[PDB]
Amino acid sequence: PPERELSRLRRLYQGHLQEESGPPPESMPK
Amino acid sequence: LLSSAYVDSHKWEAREKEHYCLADLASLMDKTFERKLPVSSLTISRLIDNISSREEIDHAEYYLYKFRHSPNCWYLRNWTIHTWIRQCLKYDAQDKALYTLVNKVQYGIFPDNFTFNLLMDSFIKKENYKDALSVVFEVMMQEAFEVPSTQLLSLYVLFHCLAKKTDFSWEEERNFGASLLLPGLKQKNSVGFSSQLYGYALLGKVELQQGLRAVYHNMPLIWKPGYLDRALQVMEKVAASPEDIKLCREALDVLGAVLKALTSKLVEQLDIEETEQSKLPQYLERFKALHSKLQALGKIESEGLLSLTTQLVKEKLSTCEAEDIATYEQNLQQWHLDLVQLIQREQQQREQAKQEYQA
Amino acid sequence: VRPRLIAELARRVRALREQLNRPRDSQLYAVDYETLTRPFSGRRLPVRAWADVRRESRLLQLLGRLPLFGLGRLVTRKSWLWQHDEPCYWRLTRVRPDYTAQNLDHGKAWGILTFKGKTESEAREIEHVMYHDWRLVPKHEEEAFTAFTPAPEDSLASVPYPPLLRAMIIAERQKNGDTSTEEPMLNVQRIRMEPWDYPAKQEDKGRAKGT
Amino acid sequence: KAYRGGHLTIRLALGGCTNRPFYRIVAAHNKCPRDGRFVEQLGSYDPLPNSHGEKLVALNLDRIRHWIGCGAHLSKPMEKLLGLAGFFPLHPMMITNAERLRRKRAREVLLASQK
Repeated sequence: PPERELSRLRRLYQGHLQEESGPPPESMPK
Repeated sequence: LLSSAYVDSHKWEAREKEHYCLADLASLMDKTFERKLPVSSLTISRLIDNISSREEIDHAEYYLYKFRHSPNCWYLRNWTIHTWIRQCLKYDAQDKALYTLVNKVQYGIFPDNFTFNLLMDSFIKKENYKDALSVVFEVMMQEAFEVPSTQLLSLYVLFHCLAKKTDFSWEEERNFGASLLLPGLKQKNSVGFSSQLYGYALLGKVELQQGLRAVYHNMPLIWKPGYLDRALQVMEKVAASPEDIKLCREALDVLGAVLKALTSKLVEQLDIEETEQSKLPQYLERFKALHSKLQALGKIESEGLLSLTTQLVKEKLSTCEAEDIATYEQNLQQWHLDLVQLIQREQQQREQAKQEYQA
Repeated sequence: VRPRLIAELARRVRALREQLNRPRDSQLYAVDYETLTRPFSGRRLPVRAWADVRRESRLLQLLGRLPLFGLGRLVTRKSWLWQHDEPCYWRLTRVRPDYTAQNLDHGKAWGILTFKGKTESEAREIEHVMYHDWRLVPKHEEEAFTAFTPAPEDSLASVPYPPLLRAMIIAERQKNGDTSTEEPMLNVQRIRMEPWDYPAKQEDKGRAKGT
Repeated sequence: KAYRGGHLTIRLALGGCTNRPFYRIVAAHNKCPRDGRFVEQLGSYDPLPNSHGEKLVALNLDRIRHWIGCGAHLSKPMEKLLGLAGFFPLHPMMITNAERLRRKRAREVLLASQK
């Protein structure tokens, strides 16, 4: 997502956030 | 500050009035309320028209309160509000008019600009500048700066009060800043721009010290940060403005003092946007640069704000008053027409009811 | 069939007593700000609302301080301001205040909606009037607040069919003799995806029953 | 029987025995019991791998299309089954759960490497 939308969500959910997740692995890790 | 012609109550005194005893109308409305039925706007109009004493002011205040808390609260007419203020002025009851205006939610008193001017000028003639300031703040809360006479009177009162004020509570800063910004935006002269600058400086101080919610909450102000930037933009606008426009040295000194003092709960702003507390140093640098630029361009006025506003008032208030008096006469005529239509409707309904009852 | 008349009598009496003992908005939508519960029913508000309930204003908390209850003025919502960058607001056309309220801070409202810069044709009832989420647009800011340049809203007109359904469509085509090679496509231009926070129909919404 | 409101929905009714589940894909009123009255049986689903290592799903696609075209809803497991069959798009949560499992397995692999 764009950084602006991530910041909008971070404002919407102040104090109730988890660590941001990046892109997932391209394949299933073996 | 207003002429006797503007304040003259003769033409309102000459309005066609149908006479009643206030006690009778009061008892009729008491019965209506006891039966949990709606009261007509004509009935409250008749009660307010028939105040003949200072104690009838006390009774009419109670019945205005009762009407506001009734199903037909919306239908309280403009002529009724005007008559209420006129009666309060007539029977030496300005405190009651001010009380109802302050608690407008409880009483439904929303005056037009003519009526605001009447109340404010009564307070000004009696040199009761505290109550005049209260009336100005009520005008600000109602956003009723659409008439030049009100703008000029409010600016005069505000600068008069600020000329002798040292201790500022943040609520007082907020009220003063809003009340100077709103009429300052409608006046395209040196006084208007200086008022814009001064009000933006005050609101920016309030924002930086207390937060933006303290500024916009329950105020006729926007929820966007950057009031100090808007003050700097006013300075920039004056720089590129014609020759006649200038900025008072006092407004610039106030902005400089605010910046010098500033440079020495839910989060409403996105974390990617820069805060104002971090842009303070750049605001200070911009202020110094623009101040030098204006001083070079000769766009700084050495006259005080109160004197300049007095001079502008003396120049413009006469023509503003002429326009206002013309509109007031038009309003009185339209009100007379509407009132006679209401009376005719009531009479027709009553006669038809009698015709039905005769069967 | 032996008649059951007590049932009809009770139904009619209950209907009359419900229509005559209607709870008013000042009673239904009052809130205790210390505990954040509805005194009428005792139920607590959801956690995600708590902060707003203590910071924001109800719509008629704003409209009761205006002449004519603010007809023709523009009102927006805090949630809209946070969520959307395009202007979202109501232009008020009719207001029915709850006169029983001590401060006339409860009631109903009608208006014309502009959501994300798109104005509707007709005026309808406003929902969530009792929410603590409302802000009043200043008159001197309206021109700046209302300004909106409609961006080009070019979205997908068609999408592929799901794999098995596409395979079945092609197989049926080849069975019926058609040998054309154009891919089957689902047209999605007539399916407009409405944002979940778009104002709903308040006229179709129910009301809390007295108790 | 007249239910207050309600609608038809295509869902999974559970039969079989203890520790041996089996599902019938049925179109039924949402207010009806899980294993109770239904309008039509639209298929079956055996979640236990058979001797060939297969989970057998039967879908009456013609009747499923008919009932969807008559206003029937779908339960989330049925939507996921139809996505797996290729009849529907993959449900968003299959994708999201796959991504979550990928991340979890990546964390486990990183733990092994760190050790």
